[PDB]
Amino acid sequence: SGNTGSIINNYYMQQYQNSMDTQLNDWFSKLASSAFSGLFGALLA
Amino acid sequence: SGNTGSIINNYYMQQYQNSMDTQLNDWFSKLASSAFSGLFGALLA
Amino acid sequence: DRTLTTRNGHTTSTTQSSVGVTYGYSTGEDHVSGPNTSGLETRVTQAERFFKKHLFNWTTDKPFGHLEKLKLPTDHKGVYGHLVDSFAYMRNGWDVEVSAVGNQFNGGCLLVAMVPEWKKFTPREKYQLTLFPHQFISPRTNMTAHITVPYLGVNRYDQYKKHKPWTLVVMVVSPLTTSSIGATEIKVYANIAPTHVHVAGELPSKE
Amino acid sequence: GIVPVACSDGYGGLVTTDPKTADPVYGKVYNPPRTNYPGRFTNLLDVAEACPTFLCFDDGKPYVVTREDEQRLLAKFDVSLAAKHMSNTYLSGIAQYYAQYSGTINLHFMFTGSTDSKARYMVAYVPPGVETPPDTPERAAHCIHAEWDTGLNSKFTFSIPYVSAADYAYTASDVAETTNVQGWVCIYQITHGKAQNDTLVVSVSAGKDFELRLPIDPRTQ
Amino acid sequence: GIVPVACSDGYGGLVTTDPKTADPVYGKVYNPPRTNYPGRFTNLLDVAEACPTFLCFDDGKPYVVTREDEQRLLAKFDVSLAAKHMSNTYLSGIAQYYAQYSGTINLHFMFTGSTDSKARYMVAYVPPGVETPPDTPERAAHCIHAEWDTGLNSKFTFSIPYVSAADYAYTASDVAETTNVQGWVCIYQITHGKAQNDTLVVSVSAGKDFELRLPIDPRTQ
Amino acid sequence: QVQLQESGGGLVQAGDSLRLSCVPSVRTSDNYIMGWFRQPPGKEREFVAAIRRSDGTTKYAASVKGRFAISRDVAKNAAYLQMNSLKAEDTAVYYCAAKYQSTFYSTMDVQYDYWGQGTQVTVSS
Amino acid sequence: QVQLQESGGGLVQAGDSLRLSCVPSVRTSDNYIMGWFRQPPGKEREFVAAIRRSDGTTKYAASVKGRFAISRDVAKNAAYLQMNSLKAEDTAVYYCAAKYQSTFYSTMDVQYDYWGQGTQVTVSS
Amino acid sequence: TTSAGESADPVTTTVENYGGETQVQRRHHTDVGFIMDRFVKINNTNPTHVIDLMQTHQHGLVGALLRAATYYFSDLEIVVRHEGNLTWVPNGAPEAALSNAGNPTAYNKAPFTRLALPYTAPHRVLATVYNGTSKYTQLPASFNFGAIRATDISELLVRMKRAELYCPRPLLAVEVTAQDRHKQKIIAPAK
Amino acid sequence: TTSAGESADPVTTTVENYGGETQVQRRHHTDVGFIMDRFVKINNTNPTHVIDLMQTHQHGLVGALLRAATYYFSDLEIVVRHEGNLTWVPNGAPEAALSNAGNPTAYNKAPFTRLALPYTAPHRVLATVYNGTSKYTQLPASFNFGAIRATDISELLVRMKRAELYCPRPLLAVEVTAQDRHKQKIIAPAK
Repeated sequence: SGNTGSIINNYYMQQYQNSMDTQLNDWFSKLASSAFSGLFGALLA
Repeated sequence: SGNTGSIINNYYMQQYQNSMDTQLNDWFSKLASSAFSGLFGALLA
Repeated sequence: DRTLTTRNGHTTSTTQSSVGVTYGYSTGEDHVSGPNTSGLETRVTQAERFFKKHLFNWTTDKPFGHLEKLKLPTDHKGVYGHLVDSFAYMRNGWDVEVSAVGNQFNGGCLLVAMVPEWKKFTPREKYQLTLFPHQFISPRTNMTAHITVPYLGVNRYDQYKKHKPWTLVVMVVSPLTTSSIGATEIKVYANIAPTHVHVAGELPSKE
Repeated sequence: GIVPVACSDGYGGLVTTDPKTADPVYGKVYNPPRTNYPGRFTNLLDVAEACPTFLCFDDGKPYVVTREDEQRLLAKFDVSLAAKHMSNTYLSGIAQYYAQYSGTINLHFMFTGSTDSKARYMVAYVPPGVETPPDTPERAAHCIHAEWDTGLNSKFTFSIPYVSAADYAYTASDVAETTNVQGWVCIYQITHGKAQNDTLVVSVSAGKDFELRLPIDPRTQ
Repeated sequence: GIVPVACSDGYGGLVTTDPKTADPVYGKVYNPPRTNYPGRFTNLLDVAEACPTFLCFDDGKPYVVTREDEQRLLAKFDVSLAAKHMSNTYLSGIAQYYAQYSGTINLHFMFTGSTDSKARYMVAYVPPGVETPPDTPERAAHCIHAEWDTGLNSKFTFSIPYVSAADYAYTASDVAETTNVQGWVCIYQITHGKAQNDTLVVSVSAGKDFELRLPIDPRTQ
Repeated sequence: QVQLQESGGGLVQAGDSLRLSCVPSVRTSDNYIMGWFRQPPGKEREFVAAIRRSDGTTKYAASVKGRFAISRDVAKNAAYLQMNSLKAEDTAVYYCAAKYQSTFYSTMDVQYDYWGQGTQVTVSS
Repeated sequence: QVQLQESGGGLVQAGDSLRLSCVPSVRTSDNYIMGWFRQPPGKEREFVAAIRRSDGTTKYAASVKGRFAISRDVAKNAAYLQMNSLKAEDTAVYYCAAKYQSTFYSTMDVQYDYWGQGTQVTVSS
Repeated sequence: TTSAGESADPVTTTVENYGGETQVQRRHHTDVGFIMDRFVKINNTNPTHVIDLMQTHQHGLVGALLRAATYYFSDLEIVVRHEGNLTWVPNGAPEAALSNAGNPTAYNKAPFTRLALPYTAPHRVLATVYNGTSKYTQLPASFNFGAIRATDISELLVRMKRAELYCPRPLLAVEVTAQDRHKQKIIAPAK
Repeated sequence: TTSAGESADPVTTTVENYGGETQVQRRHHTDVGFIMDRFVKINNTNPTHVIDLMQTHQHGLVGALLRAATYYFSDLEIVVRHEGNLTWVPNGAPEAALSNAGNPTAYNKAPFTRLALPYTAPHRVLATVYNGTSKYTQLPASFNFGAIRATDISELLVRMKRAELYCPRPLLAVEVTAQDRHKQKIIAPAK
């Protein structure tokens, strides 16, 4: 769902508009969310 | 809603037809409604 | 009934020919903390106080449409001045009070307005100067105008060495008429005080 | 098969005031917030009500001066947004962009003389039906009018009525044809004591039921 | 009959960024499965956050060297994704394809000297309003800054604030006009003991609220 | 529909200047292209100089490029062809024209709609 | 809209070579076809060689097929007509042209949009 | 009605003050969002044009009603009549970005092109007047809606969508020279 | 914040470290599926063209952002401007299959042709770099989306649908020669 802006459903079936993925995980999202913040050691504000 | 006269919804989503306002008050409407009327002093009709 | 006292900081100003206070475009400031300053803005309460300024001498030979302006902020010599040259971004509103003291045996009318984003007016555009927050000084009634305006602009914080949003304007509406028992001349002064002074972006020193 | 349609003729071309939209090309754009931005107006007639602006009398002054003469007619002007006295007004500057109007038009009279100077004024609405307006308050006392003297309160507002045959009036006088379709407004000086050069400032704003009707674009560009 | 329509004018032509689809010609195609394929990124700013890349100082080195001199100004560069020091960065390589930005920009300082070599550094953010940046830490101590010495932990991250008038800033400096619209960043060498040729490596990554706004395609092709 | 009023023709001798003008009868809100065609004695009509109404985009002929100058008056809705340093070959019958239908530069000298009766310019030596 | 700047004309004698260049004023993202027309003395304009902007598809005239060579510079947005082994018949006025509207090979020498003032090439013997 | 004039408070007298009757009014046509929503011409187009709304005619409907406000916000619609393709770059873009087809590019259909553009200025509102400068009579260079480019553009129309106006300014009418009122010809049938 | 640098863990300091405030962000425009979904040019077309995405310009928006990933998956859309009919054969087809109308053949309409093609490569993902060969600087010959053919093709545009990128690689900007920053002209209104 990127760069499509019509509210109405498609006229053609999903089987014909694009291919179908089969089966048998965002790394950098988790790698950025698991970043360190805050401080290290003690703080004297 | 000024100068648009179609009853049917738009074909494109609101995200694509125009920009989106974010948040974080009509002055002259209130300044005219709060105008003085009537009279001043006494009346002898 | 027409006695008003304004206190801005440790400074006061009393007038017994009060005609009210005019609020322009707003009765209070909008959100001073926005996303452009990223949480690093602070308020200075020592800078919100009165300071004097001389506008013009109202003589009888000045016809209708005589304009005098004063762009705000002006050359300040106190805490406000060191604020302006010490921080990069500032914002504040204004609380202006103009006085033209003659005596009650004079005649004429002055228009005191606060124009946003000043630009020189054509002679035909001066007939509509009452589209801005304004008051009149008529020696017949009062000696003091008082307007209070918020901060506005295309940006939430301003660099006052580059842009001046507000401008104080005094226009001669009716020429001053004097008699043998009236004041032959009138001197006009302003008593301005910033309101809600917030600063951001401290600058290095020069020493 | 597929849905058949009739591509109608006469339909489709661009009208510069049509009520339909265009199709977008740039999605997902967010604006900087302008919550509670000061000084917003959503109607021109709100500003036209709350903010009156000055009239333009002879020599281009917003005021009429008392006269040391036998003449008691200060000023007189047609009830027309295209009058010579209203040429510098905001009501007129707005009304130039519309075809028709209807409703009230308020006049404000501010006295700017000294305290030791008194006066008594009069304003009359002279509807159409006479060839020339009256020049004596004794003769204009038979129209709709109002009188007022000077005192503590230095302002006076008089409301011009909308009286005519049609429900709307043109905001523009047609041609060199004379005798304005609406009446005149005549300001008189009933009397005055020791008011030799004192003035009376006049301004105009829109009434409570004023209205402009059909947008146009009439200026040479 | 059949439904009549109006073939509107101005509508229909191809826009290269339009939000609508094409009509298919080849049905019932299945892809080979790529379940749990390693190393996927769905946002450029995720990679720009998690992976910082080096700055380019004089002679094209990712580091500044301590100086045996009276000068305590190691390096100084404009707060601009188009700066000379950021020309080789991933943040800059991404930001070249957008019109505007806003948010935080993080700098990382890794000390790579021996154990028997100590130092104390300082970084200051100098917002715009002065003509020339300061060249003494005593004079740049009045800006927003931070100090840090060397020890067990050899890295230090300082976060440049987004402080300006507008809610967004251009990611490209307009013309030979001087005095960058945003401030400068000045790195100082407070003191050092027996650190003659030891270096300090600098790199930059995107902050927590960094953002790029309007996609463009500006390079000569 | 539209009629064109031409002015300023006459007789001069070599080295002088002339000024031709043309005003259309109606002031419709179109993007018309006022141009000038000339017909020399015993030869066929040919293009001289055109100008667009919106901007001041001017076309010219190879013959008259540095000499002639064309302009437009937005207020009075007019167009002027300032002829300078006339040659004895500039003797012809000068016609104006309108070209309302399309206003692109590439076709600015090929197909005009309303002509208006020509003026006579006869330069001597 | 678009103006064309020509360079490299002059005078040579038979057997030498010349290089003509032409750069358009704006760098819009179109598929324009830069071509070269020549007008011999006392004869009418005629096509010489064209090239497409996307690929290097080159058209030629039967007159100049093995001698002349046309190329394009994607970076500098230019086009060059390398004239080789000139004949005394190659004396003419050489014009460039644009042809923005359609870019098909079959019509690559029939209808151009912007010309730009011609250069003078006068080869001697 | 009589009041204190120098206090500058709004006063609205009625015709009820002498027996009249205030009638019902409908002000749909002087709505700000309604009146600014019509296509108006831009009569200075170039091969490259930067969309600045202060280039509308100062005496047109939308042009003058826009000069009568200090600040404004709006989306936009444009109707361009061009040769070749039409590229649009947003506010802040390099001028060299206008030669590439990664940006919004419209391949020309027959009559003209009609698009809808968002608001891309970095400020919360745009302004018609500016008291001062923006570098280190002329508005800041960031007061625009982008730029367009074609091989030649014949006409440009613009339309303000979701318009908002702030802080009104003087709006003038044509001046009357010596008459009693400004008289002009008004449409009337023939014969 | 201070940390162990050589461990290579990500560290994100805030402006809260000295009293500031992290603001809300919207990253809709740097979404991978969003930014890759625009038509971009292919400037080397032939009578017969094999659709290879590594033929986009290396410094365009989509071209460069595609070179900045090791692997990728995508469907496709193409806009072809041709003479005669346009035949498309999938990945793996003989080159002689392009002369028959049993394959997808488009009889040309007036302006151009706009189709949608699936992903037909035999691999789970395609790659922009390959360390080695595939037979018994150059990618394997199976790294394509098919081939098209017409009597002559004037322009080709491509668009990536449902795009997925993996394993990012360096992405460079124009280099600054001697300045303090790279200065260029930015759009600004006339006058």
